[PDB]
Amino acid sequence: PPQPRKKRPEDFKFGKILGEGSFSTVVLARELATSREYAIKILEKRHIIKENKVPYVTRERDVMSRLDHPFFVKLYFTFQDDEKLYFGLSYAKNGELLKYIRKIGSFDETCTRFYTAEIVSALEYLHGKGIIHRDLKPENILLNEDMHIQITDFGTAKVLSGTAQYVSPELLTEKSACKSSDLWALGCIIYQLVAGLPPFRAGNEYLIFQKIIKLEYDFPEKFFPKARDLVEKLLVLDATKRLGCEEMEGYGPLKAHPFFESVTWENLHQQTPPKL
Ligand SMILES: C[C@@H]1C[C@@H](NC(=O)OC(C)(C)C)CN(c2cc(-c3ccc4c(N)[nH]nc4c3)nc(N)n2)C1
Repeated sequence: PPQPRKKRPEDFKFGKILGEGSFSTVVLARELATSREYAIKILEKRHIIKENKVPYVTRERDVMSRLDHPFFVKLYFTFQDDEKLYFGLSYAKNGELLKYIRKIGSFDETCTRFYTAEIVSALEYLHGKGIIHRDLKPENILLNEDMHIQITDFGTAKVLSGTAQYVSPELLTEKSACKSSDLWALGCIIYQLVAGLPPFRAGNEYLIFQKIIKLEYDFPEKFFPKARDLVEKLLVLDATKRLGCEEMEGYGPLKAHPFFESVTWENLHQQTPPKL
């Protein structure tokens, strides 16, 4: 089945910068023929070769192409010119989940519940494909125009067959990740929605890591009891004992947790999100 001919830079009107890393930049672009907006990731080939990042770039192109689900940023197309690679990605108009955390301070139980539920539902899909994110965080959990999540940033994903504050203990005591690594990250993110801050904080990276391996953190007095219980079943040193992992029999027990009592799991992206 014939695909549309290769696109090129001149097919777009480029606008503002949407995101920045030291090897790539995401720019908003409007396709002239359609007036559609895309988030185009631009990568300079020479810099990526120089910095030995080719495996990461390929990894992301491969992963983001196979993902077909509303809670994931989609890769629509790729092209390149003499110097640059272009990835046409979903444009998540409302930006980072991190922004909303900073904006409103900390979520109420209704919003925490709904967004956690979406995240859990996205991970179930992802893990179902034998893919592990490895760098899940509020920065790359984006929000669509409709205020549903869209997860992105897959260069560091692992196909089976990170950021200091969200790093799992196994990554510090063995250097080997699994699906439970994502579930640990999830426990950190839930904590952050409720409290307004990540669980493991310190003056520098070394001190942060030191806290992780000791499981040194605690709950504010004001912290939804059932959310606290859930977090405590995710933030567990033993990776095989995190709710949701294969050795704990997967996503059934996770979705059945009392914190999610009122959630309808089947059609989350069709539900109207709670107002922030
Ligand atoms: C830009 C930084 C660094 C980057 N790191 C990288 O490319 O690392 C390599 C090793 C070179 C592969 C990962 N970044 C991203 C960022 C976005 C993104 C950002 C905003 C968006 C919006 N508003 N709509 N859509 C969006 C997609 N999407 C992906 N996929 N990645 C974040």
